[PDB]
Amino acid sequence: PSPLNPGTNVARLAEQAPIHWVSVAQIENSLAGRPPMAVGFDIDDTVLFSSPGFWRGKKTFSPESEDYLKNPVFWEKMNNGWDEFSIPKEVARQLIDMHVRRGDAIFFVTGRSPTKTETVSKTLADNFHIPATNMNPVIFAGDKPGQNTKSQWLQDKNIRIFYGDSDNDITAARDVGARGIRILRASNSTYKPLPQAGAFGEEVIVNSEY
Amino acid sequence: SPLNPGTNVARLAEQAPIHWVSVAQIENSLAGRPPMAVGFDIDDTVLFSSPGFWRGKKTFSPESEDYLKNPVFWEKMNNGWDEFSIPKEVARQLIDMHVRRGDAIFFVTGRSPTKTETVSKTLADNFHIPATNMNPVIFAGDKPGQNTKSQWLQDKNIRIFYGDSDNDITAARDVGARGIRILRASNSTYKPLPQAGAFGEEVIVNSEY
Amino acid sequence: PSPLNPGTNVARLAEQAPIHWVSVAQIENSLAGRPPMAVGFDIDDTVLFSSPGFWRGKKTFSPESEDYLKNPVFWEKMNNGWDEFSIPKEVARQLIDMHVRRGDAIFFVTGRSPTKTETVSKTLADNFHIPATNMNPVIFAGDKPGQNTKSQWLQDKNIRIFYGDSDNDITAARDVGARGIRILRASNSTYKPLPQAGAFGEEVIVNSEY
Amino acid sequence: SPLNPGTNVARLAEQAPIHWVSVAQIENSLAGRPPMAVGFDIDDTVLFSSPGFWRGKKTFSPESEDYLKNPVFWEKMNNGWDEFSIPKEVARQLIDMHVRRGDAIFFVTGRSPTKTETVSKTLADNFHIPATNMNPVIFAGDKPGQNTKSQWLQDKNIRIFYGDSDNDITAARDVGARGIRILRASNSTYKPLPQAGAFGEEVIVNSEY
Ligand SMILES: Nc1ncnc2c1ncn2[C@@H]1O[C@@H](CO)[C@H](O)[C@@H]1O
Ligand SMILES: Nc1ncnc2c1ncn2[C@@H]1O[C@@H](CO)[C@H](O)[C@@H]1O
Ligand SMILES: Nc1ncnc2c1ncn2[C@@H]1O[C@@H](CO)[C@H](O)[C@@H]1O
Ligand SMILES: Nc1ncnc2c1ncn2[C@@H]1O[C@@H](CO)[C@H](O)[C@@H]1O
Ligand SMILES: [Mg+2]
Ligand SMILES: [Mg+2]
Ligand SMILES: [Mg+2]
Ligand SMILES: [Mg+2]
Repeated sequence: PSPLNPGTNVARLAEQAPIHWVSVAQIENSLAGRPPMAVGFDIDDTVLFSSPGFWRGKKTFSPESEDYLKNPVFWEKMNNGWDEFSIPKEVARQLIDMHVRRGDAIFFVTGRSPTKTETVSKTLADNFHIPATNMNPVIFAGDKPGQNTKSQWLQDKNIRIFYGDSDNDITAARDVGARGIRILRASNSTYKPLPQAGAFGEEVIVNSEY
Repeated sequence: SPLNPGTNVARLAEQAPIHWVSVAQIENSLAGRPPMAVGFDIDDTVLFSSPGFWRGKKTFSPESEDYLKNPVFWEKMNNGWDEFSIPKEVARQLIDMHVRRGDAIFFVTGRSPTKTETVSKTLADNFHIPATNMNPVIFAGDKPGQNTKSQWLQDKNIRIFYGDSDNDITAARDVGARGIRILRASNSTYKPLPQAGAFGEEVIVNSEY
Repeated sequence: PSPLNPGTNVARLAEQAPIHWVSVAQIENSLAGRPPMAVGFDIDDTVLFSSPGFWRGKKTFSPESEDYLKNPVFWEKMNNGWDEFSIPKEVARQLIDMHVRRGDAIFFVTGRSPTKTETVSKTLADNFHIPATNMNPVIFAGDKPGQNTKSQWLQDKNIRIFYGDSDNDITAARDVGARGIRILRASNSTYKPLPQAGAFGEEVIVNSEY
Repeated sequence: SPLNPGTNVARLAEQAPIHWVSVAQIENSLAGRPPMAVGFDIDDTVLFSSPGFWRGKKTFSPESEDYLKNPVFWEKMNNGWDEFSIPKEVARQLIDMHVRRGDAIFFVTGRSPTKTETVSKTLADNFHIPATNMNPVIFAGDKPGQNTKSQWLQDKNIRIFYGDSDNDITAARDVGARGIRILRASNSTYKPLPQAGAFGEEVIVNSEY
């Protein structure tokens, strides 16, 4: 593929996709005067670059397949310490700080498989300096027996804004009437392909890959 | 920081004056050249290793950068924490191309030497480096005020050296090798990011991942 | 099966099994003048009453079978923190203190299934106050791929005394010409039936059930 | 502490003057008697619960027994740490026998009350106590110079009370109930062990497990 010297032109150089880009400050401004409310965040590639653990999981539990994601031992390790090697995202630092400034209730809603113990809530509160009153234990959402879905949890907790990188984060928000705001998945994530951020006409946060 | 800073089309089209290259263009520039020794930095060149460096910082020096001079950290980093390091696609392509050429592959890292190391095995395994092309990782260390890599480039007759940092490129310059820059990922915990192209060197496109 | 009122007689009351009972002091006296040597301990029901974790494992993973002992999640949990609920044995405190007095090297050799990480070595060193120079990482012995057997390890480490509660601990010692010394398995252990301590003519430590 | 203390056959045959009984004997003594309320202590009576207490001591007060007055400990102990508690065989036999009689089964524990508790669920589950025979655990607490259980035994009209500690037996004595002692296991972390039989009460044989 690729010609050796493909070149370019200035129309291509300056070309922008029609996406509603926003900054943290602009989101904050859009909420000016609104009292404390509930908001939520996806975890993986939204607030934590957790590919280090998923990568190690792939290699360890299914080097020749994709079954690690349904492997209960993987989930034990991933939810009880491998996030010490996850890299918090600066965009999430700024968003979480902004929502703490607002006095908002902060929820983390994940599609990770649940384990009876998890240290992810502690990692999140500690790394993002989340006070107790704003912090809530991580919600493991899904379809399994005993679970409620992501959208059901958004309704139950009256979450008004949901931040995430995956198309299903945005559509979960859409489905319940919440404001879904997209964060860019880092290009060195092992979760591929990358989503088409902005493809629902949703806001996308600038520079949110790191 | 304005709330609404805006932009303009001069800024949108603006290019820094960088000699961008692709792996294919590098390979083309070597057509007909017989096998040679080539070298690679490790951290943010072939591995996204910030997971272990970040863990190390929190564990060994949460308030300082002392961890980087700490042998207890280096033992961890060099004997298993690279299981969390993520191979870069650019390095897969470069190493495949140079192996296909019959080149000798060397790794010259600023990491400090330890009593044992499993990094050489991690690299040969993950990048599918044939035993004949593979060489044990060279742990050159890092001392303020000196390029600790230059001598090793001389020792191994390395003709092209790939790296993300300024000292990788200037080590190449020092010995008259061809220094080629890889972009450090923006989610690296080694900040600030270097200015790729700062010495007029070639910089590989799309090399952050 | 028993009569409602079985009664007894004084021959039965005074009856003793022909067992070579020893105390920690007697063992120490038997080694007097001998320079530092390697000694080894089994873990379960020898130095730790670990039935709490094994019991939780059985209820959790196989209420109606022994499959929990092959369950990889059980072993992850049992070897990486469930021994916080294991009760150190007083006999092992006294034995380990005695071997540290002698300057002996101390080894723990276990047939627990191996996991990539384990916190058992730390729990043992911490609870039994074992100095660094005497302590050695727990050896997971068995016949899984890559492993060597208990007896092979006693030979490799030149272990001269091996303490344990199970028949296989004593015969491992006998097979390599080491001195195998029996600890009583507590009657509330979930590992049943209880072994016949003394069935090989070996020394059995008094009061060693706790 | 002689190296070689020795023994003699008077010592070998010596018996403490204890009214030992079996579950079968207790059952026989109740034959034909209508359903009644009976009660059990929990700790070292029906559950070997030292795993949670030992974990608590280490977590909350490694130097003292201050953790026993710590409501943060009680929350942990009463809402999941009994997953590590080992049901006693004597209690299986006694509870089965009393359920078979149609008796009401109460648990009166010295543990402190908490906001929530899953101990009742653990007991009904482990001992297969039918819903009709089960009653929610009574958390009587423990205060110096008080028998906190006596009034509960009277309140619930408990006619036989099983327990390992002196307060279990004297609580029965206080209200005219039949107090029956179970042996505390020698590997309990609650020491010293009680003198079973110290009030002339029945003591169940082989009841340490
Ligand atoms: N966090 C994750 N969640 C779901 N799938 C993942 C994750 N990380 C990696 N994978 C998947 O495994 C790989 C299989 O191609 C895909 O790239 C996909 O990313
Ligand atoms: N934050 C950091 N600072 C310095 N070096 C780091 C950092 N993270 C990873 N490294 C790696 O450790 C150093 C060893 O010299 C190399 O510079 C390499 O980039
Ligand atoms: N309850 C139990 N049943 C069977 N084995 C046990 C139990 N508790 C400890 N073990 C033993 O401990 C481990 C160490 O050999 C082995 O799996 C062995 O089974
Ligand atoms: N190891 C223990 N130490 C003290 N109390 C315990 C223990 N295990 C259970 N308990 C219960 O908790 C105490 C609360 O008063 C009672 O003494 C009761 O026995
Ligand atoms: Mg995500
Ligand atoms: Mg580098
Ligand atoms: Mg054993
Ligand atoms: Mg009790």
